[PDB]
Amino acid sequence: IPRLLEDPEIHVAQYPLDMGRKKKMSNALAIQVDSEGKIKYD
Amino acid sequence: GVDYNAEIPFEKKPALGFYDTSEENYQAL
Amino acid sequence: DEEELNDYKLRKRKTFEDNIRKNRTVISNWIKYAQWEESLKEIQRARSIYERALDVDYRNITLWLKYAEMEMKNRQVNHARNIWDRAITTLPRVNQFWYKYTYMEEMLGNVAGARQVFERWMEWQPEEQAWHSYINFELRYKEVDRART
RNA sequence: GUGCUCGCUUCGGCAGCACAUAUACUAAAAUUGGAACGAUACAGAGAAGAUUAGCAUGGCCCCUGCGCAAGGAUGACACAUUCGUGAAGCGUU
Ligand SMILES: [Mg+2]
Ligand SMILES: [Mg+2]
Ligand SMILES: [Mg+2]
Repeated sequence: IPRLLEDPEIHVAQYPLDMGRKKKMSNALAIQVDSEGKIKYD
Repeated sequence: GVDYNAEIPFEKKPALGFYDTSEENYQAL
Repeated sequence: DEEELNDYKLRKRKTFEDNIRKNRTVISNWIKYAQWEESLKEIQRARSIYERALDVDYRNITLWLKYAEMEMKNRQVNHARNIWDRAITTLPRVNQFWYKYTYMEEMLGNVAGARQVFERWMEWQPEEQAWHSYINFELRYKEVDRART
């Protein structure tokens, strides 16, 4: 029922937070956290 | 001779980092 | 225009390359070249110039500041972000990089990001002033608990 | 292609078998665009006032040279008065 990202049975396209629904081809290289900790800025 | 005015002498496309450079383009003179 | 402008660019461009090849370093040549292409809004060329200059002398802090600055002036936020990260990674001791990096993130609004940066920075156990700046950063928001910590 | 089947069997043909096993930038062509250190033309050798000897240094410059030798113009290339903005950080009244 929700119709927004906020909120299988639904039988709707729903994308719940931010999974992209249109092509972007974005450059960004995935930020990563390892095990417990850190954004792997190295 | 054309290593200058035709074709970018040697090109290093910048490396791409955690952000989106796809969209960016720039204006003419 | 169409051709007349073009010839001008060859004379300048070629001259810049000649200067660089003659002296190799003397990064005022590198920088001036970068600046000229920036002014013509040929910023992809500019990027390559800056990277080439970095290959010659990666330790030169004016060079890095000019590079990051150029990206910011052209609203290329993510390029600038990359560059800042590199600068602090390779030359961690340079405080100018850290101060600018946090400032940029603050301006962009990314408080979390800035906090993260400062936490990285503090790992280097820097200087009294750096710690003060981190604390003051926190105190521009209420965040008194953070400050005390 | 050569030989052999007391092959069919005449000397013609046909059959079987054995042996013998993969050449070649295929062109005798067609097209396509960098160099002669030719003449001509313009101009005309580094260093200091000039005239000159030279070793070098550097490499998106070569050439001669068997050369890690030596030459090529040293091969060429190498062009004293007097301050204040703007932003940020830190400490203080
Ligand atoms: Mg002489
Ligand atoms: Mg000699
Ligand atoms: Mg010489």
